[PDB]
Amino acid sequence: EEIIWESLSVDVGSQGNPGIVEYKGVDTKTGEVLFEREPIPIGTNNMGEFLAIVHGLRYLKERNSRKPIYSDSQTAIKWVKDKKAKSTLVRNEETALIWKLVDEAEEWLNTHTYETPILKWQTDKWGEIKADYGRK
RNA sequence: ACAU
DNA sequence: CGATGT
Ligand SMILES: [K+]
Ligand SMILES: [K+]
Ligand SMILES: [K+]
Ligand SMILES: [Mg+2]
Ligand SMILES: [Mg+2]
Repeated sequence: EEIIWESLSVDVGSQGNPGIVEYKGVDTKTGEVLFEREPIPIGTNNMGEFLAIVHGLRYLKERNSRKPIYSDSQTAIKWVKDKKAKSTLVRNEETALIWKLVDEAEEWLNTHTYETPILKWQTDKWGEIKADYGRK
């Protein structure tokens, strides 16, 4: 502890897993929604959590912001660190769109630099991350 | 077991 | 109850 309030918080929302995936980023202090991705018809929770972090990195870099990013996803934080999303989701026609976005997110990571700290939101201590969809 |  | 991941 404690919370770094000067930060961006991201989270995925889904209908089914695998299922319809969306994500959003919010100002941790105020909850102001800063970006929201259009729903993707089929994806996994972890793909969406991964895309949300990468989008946050791109959003902050474009704005010359040094704020950290909070995510509640152990998996996606590691995938971003590794620059490699190790998803089990079948690559087929139904999943082509999500897999294109994930491939493109990995590609951006491998062609850009950033100093943004990517931090674990401590749900057990602090409650739900501020970007949560409130579906559970 | 942990995190979603 | 189920699924995605380390
Ligand atoms: K939720
Ligand atoms: K959670
Ligand atoms: K499990
Ligand atoms: Mg989450
Ligand atoms: Mg959530």
